[PDB]
Amino acid sequence: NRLLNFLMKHVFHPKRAVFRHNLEIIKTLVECWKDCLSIPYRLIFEKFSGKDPNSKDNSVGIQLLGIVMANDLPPYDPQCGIQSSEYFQALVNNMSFVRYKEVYAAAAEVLGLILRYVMERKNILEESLCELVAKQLKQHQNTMEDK
Repeated sequence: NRLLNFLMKHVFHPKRAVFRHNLEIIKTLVECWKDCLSIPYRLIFEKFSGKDPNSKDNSVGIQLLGIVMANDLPPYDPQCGIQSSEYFQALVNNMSFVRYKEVYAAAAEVLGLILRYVMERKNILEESLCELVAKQLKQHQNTMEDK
């Protein structure tokens, strides 16, 4: 657990190849561990909860959530981190950060992954975030048809 939380803290490293290397190490770690779960939240929230959308600074958290979702494990927030209705609101609000193509399309895809898992795992919260992303999209059909 201490290794996983430290290594998931130290990720960024401004060059691209070392970033892809570190993401491969973290992905392979949670791929092979699976049993001492200790999947750490609230630092991912600290990663993608940024304002001022002239900054490619929320890529790390959405990519880490896509890492943890592409395997398995649910992103259950209101058990040890913070309340879910603000967490998902932070995610769907970063979906509107339409300046850099690395953040909003990625957030849209990982939102699709979230919805696809939470539909089949039948717990009744999928209608709220489905309505929230639909609210973002209905905001988006009038103003910018491309995006």
